[PDB]
Amino acid sequence: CPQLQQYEMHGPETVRKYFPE
Amino acid sequence: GRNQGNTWLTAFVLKTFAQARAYIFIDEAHITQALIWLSQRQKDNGCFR
Repeated sequence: CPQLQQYEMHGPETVRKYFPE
Repeated sequence: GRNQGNTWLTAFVLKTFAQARAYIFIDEAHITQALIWLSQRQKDNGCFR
């Protein structure tokens, strides 16, 4: 029987360079 | 809130919220909420407490 409504709740060749990215 | 709803008053509310729901539109959650609480106070033998 003991209980009550509470708070504290969350929800109620190749020497070349190119293309590096 | 130092109380525990009385089984007859809840059941009564529900019977009239079933009726009421025909003319004025009612929130179905209130009936289902009640219905569920009525089942929590249901013993196989002796049905309701």
